Amino acid sequence: KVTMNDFDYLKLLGKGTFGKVILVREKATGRYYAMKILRKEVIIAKDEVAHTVTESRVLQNTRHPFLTALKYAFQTHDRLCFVMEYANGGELFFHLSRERVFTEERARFYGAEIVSALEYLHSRDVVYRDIKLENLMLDKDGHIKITDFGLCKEGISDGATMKTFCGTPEYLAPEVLEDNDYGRAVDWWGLGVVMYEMMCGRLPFYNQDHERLFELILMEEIRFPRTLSPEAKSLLAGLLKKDPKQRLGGGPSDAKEVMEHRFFLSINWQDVVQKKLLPPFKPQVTSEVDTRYFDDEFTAQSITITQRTHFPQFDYSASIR
Amino acid sequence: GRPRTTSFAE
Ligand SMILES: CCn1c(-c2nonc2N)nc2c(C#CC(C)(C)O)nc(OC[C@H](N)Cc3ccccc3)cc21
Repeated sequence: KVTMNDFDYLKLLGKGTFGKVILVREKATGRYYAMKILRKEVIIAKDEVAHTVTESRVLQNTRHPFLTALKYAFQTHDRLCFVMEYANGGELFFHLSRERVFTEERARFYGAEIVSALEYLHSRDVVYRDIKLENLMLDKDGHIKITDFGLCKEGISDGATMKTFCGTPEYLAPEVLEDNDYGRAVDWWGLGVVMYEMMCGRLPFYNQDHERLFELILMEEIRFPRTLSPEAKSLLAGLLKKDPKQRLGGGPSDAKEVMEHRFFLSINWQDVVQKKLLPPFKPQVTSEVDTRYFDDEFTAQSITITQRTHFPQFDYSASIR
Repeated sequence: GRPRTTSFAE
C-alpha cells in the first residue's frame, strides 16, 4: 500500500476549497509528479463522494495522449491522493491571461487536441462536463493535457441524459440552466467557450452576479470581433448554438461534425492524435522542478500540515492495473 | 484577464 511519506513535497501548484495540488518527487524513483490532495471530511460534508470516486475510476481505464495519466490513487485515514503526470507547461489559463489572445492558428492547434480527447471520452460513453481554461494544461512539449475529472459522468451514450446541476458557472451550457435533463452536447458548448476565449480574449458571457450571468447565457447573442475569419465565426456560432440539437457536435456523429467543420479544413485528425503536429509554443522549462508557468500566488506559499473510513474505488496503481 | 472560476456540483 502506498502512503504519504513515499514522496517529497516541493511546491504548491494550485489550491482549492476542497484541498490542494503539489509538485512532488517520488522518493523510490526520483521522478517528478503532481499530487492532488483532498480532505475526506470536506468531501463527505458536501456529499461529493460519488463524484470523487468517479474521477479515479474514469482515470483508471482512460488512455489518450491529451488526457492526464494517473500513476497512483491512494488514501489515508483523512485524505484522498491523486498522483498524476506533472504538466510542466502549466494551465492554458495562465498563458491566455499573460498573452491576452491567441492567433486563430494557435487556437486551432489546441482545439484540435481538445476535440480529439472529447471524441475519445464520448466514444467511451463519458461526458466530461467541465471544459475550461483552468482544466486545460500543457505538458513540457506544449501539447494539451485535460485535467480534473471530478464532474465526469459514465454510461452516457447517444442521447442519454444527465440531471446533476454541475460544472463551472461561466461555462454552463444554456440547457443546463433549465429544468429536467441534458445531454452530452454540453461538452461541445464548453469547447465553444474556450475557443471563444482563445480567439476573442474574453468569455462570451460574463457577470460576477450569477443570476445576471445565467440570463446572458440563455438570452444574449454572442458578438465577434470584425477581424475574425468567417469560419472562426461559423465554428463559434455552431459550438455556442443555444439549442443542443442544432449545436455543432450535438448530432449522432458527435465529434465528426466538429472535425469536418471548415475551421479545421487544414487539420489531419490522425496527425493530431499521433502527435505529428508541432506545438506553436514550447514551454521553456530549464529543469523538472521549474514552475515558471504557475502563479506566484501558489508557488510562493510554504507547505504546512493542517475505523473503516474507506473509499471503495481507489488504491490504484498504473503498474498493477 | 478574468478571475479564476470555480467548479461546483448540485
Ligand atoms: C494545480 C493544477 N492541476 C494539476 C496539475 N498541474 O500540473 N500537473 C497537474 N496534474 N492537476 C490538477 C487537477 C487534477 C487532476 C486529476 C487527478 C487528473 O483529475 N485538478 C485541479 O483542480 C481541481 C479543481 N478545479 C480545483 C481544486 C484544486 C485543488 C484541490 C481541489 C480542487 C488542478 C490541477
